[PDB]
Amino acid sequence: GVTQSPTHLIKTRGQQVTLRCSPKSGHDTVSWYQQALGQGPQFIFQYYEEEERQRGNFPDRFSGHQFPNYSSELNVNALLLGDSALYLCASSLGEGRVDGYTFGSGTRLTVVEDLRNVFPPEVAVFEPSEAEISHTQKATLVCLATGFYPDHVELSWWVNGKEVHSGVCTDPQPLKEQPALNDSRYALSSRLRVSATFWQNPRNHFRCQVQFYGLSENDEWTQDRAKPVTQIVSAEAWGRA
Amino acid sequence: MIQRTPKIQVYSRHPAENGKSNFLNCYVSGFHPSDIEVDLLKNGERIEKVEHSDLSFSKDWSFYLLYYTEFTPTEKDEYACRVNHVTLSQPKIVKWDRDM
Amino acid sequence: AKTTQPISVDSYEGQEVNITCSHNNIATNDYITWYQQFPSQGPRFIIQGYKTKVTNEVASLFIPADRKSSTLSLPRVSLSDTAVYYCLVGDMDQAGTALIFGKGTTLSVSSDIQNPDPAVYQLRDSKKSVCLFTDFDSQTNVSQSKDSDVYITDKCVLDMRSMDFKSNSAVAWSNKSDFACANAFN
Amino acid sequence: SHSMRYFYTAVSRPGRGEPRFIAVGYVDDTQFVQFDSDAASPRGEPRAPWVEQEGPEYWDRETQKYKRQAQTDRVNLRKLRGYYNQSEAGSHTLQRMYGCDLGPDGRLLRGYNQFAYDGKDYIALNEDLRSWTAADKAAQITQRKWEAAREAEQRRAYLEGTCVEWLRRYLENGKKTLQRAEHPKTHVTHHPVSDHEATLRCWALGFYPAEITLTWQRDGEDQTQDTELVETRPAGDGTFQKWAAVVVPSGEEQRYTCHVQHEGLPEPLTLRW
Amino acid sequence: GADGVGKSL
Ligand SMILES: [Mg+2]
Ligand SMILES: [Mg+2]
Repeated sequence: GVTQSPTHLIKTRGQQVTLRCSPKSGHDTVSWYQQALGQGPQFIFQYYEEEERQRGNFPDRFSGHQFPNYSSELNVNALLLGDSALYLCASSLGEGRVDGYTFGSGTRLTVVEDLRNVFPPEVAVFEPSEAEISHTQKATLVCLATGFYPDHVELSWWVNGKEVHSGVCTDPQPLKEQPALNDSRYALSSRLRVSATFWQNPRNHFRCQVQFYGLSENDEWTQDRAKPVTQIVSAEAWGRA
Repeated sequence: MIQRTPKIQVYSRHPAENGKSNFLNCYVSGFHPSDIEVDLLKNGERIEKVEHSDLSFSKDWSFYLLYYTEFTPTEKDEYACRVNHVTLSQPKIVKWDRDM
Repeated sequence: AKTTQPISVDSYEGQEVNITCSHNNIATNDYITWYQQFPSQGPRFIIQGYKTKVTNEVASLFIPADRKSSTLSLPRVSLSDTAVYYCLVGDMDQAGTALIFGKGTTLSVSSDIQNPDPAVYQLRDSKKSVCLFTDFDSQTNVSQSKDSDVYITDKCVLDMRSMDFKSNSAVAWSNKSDFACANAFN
Repeated sequence: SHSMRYFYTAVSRPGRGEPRFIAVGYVDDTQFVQFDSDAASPRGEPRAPWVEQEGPEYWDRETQKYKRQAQTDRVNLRKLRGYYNQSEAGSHTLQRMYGCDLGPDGRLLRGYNQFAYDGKDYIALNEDLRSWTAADKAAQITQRKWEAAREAEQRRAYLEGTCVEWLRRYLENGKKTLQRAEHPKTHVTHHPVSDHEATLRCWALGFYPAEITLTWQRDGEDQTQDTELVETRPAGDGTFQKWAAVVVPSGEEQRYTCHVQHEGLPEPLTLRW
Repeated sequence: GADGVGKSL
């Protein structure tokens, strides 16, 4: 398919950025889109044979490049907070429709006012209610990832070292801890439900795992709290007889 | 040090109508440092008794000031704003255009 | 041309879902195409057509004779069809206009819970207090917290596949020492 | 939302002795107070009717604060000269901005207190109102001094307490003007530019508060790339003005709509020529 | 109402 790089990225206001896309094998045309929260993808431009062939409603600070091997760059300078978006690349054949249009999964770019706006998640797991177990013979574990910014998290459950999906449900969107703040930190919850017997076996190991995409090695951290780098944060529990 | 050149807008409080009292504004913003000289001109001549707002500044720390005087516009009178600042080799003069 | 479509469509598992799209200004060199966007993914092709009904393994596409509208039909939806659906009118001419998206239609899919047994449970930290509202019916609406100190999530459905069992739940929590689960979701 | 914000400017003056200190305070886009150290008998001075009613104790206490502040900025400008190994021959500028935002619920949303030296960030109180961010190694000296003096706790007490209570008092005593948005008066003008082109200019006048959005659309598509916007500017009577202009082919004017978003408007506005 | 006076820089 289409390869887009990086999957996530944080920049501060005024910085510049280069996003990259390789088209699907057999495709030689690349179209870039900007998709802000709650909106549809907005067309930026389309490249074929190393040249910009058409452009949407975007200023020149948005520039592009296509190499001989058909891979492409989206370069944006003088970033604004409102440039935060999912940036999508779609590839196709010869500026036509006959081989389809295939989209990558996008680069999530968040532009923040200051590096100190970035916070990692705290992760805690809460063990199942004895009242639930008695009444239903099922046992729900709950995971909470809280205090993070921006919304650059992927949460997964792992049972005895293997990822599980059955019995799992994660909030489709996070809560704003302070809804009136434009840069509020976020909270996200997830649940894993298993049979009471499975929870009651102390051999079973349960982990809620949160991948956070934060600051890079190159970002200069001055604050006393830990640098909020890209990191994996987890909380866990063994079963209880 | 850090220096920022002044942006200048000249305009009237109300849409101009010839022969009707109005206020002539010269809004200077985005400059640094704060020392600045602003004159309003009528037919190339400095208007007297021009007042100005109190010094304030924006998020980016650059200053802004409003200079203003009452005037009754006419068909032939030409009005302008003359600004001097360390960032300006020569004074910048911006003519009043009632369509702007 | 250009497309307009509903903001949202609600549904239950197992029903047929139809999403209609309006495009009055479609031209002879325009085709119709639909894409779905799942959470954390790029848009994905579903189906395309010109004037005749189209059926594939994912959907059917209905196009009336004047081509001024079209209807995407999803045959027996499941939870995993929850996505945003985009109807696009595309230029058929090579090197013509790129694919332009309108606003999409958000499709929700609920499960008809058998033997609902709504209850609120208190859970304890493995190493802190969380309340769990679970097993309620899908018509239940979970109100957001009126207090700044209490956090209440929206509802989410989980599927315990090996048990043929589905259940809705929502979570509430607070750092306050007066916080009671009994009335958290009231 | 609502906010109270204070803006301090201190400027040294080689040879003219004491630096000039000027302070202005705002609620939202409305100035209410001024202090200028170069004035005949320096005093806090009202700039809005809803503090002119405040009695002499209020104004005496404000004046006493400004006078002490101006004395401290003289010391501050001298220390900064030492920190940056700068001469006495040049003029330098110390700025401070601080204040509080109230949420839509009337509760404290965010406090701030930050400083700049010669136009660049120097030190800022972080949003936790407990720790500092220094912009350079000179400001790191100030940070260590302020951590030792627990300066942040002093500022937090004002920002969380007094600042919010003053803002509430002002919002109530001036509710007729501070809590009543004045909608923009709008119209479109037309100026030929060539045989086949004409400028359409969308005007918004007399609105309060200053926040506004003006857009031109052709066929429902924003013409952002070819629209000239001026900065929002003060009318001089407490209201604001802005316009947006687009160059248009003679004959296609009916294809353009101007769209106005402002909080004094029940619905967004659409205008044409 | 203004803030009081704190520590010198
Ligand atoms: Mg902030
Ligand atoms: Mg099943």
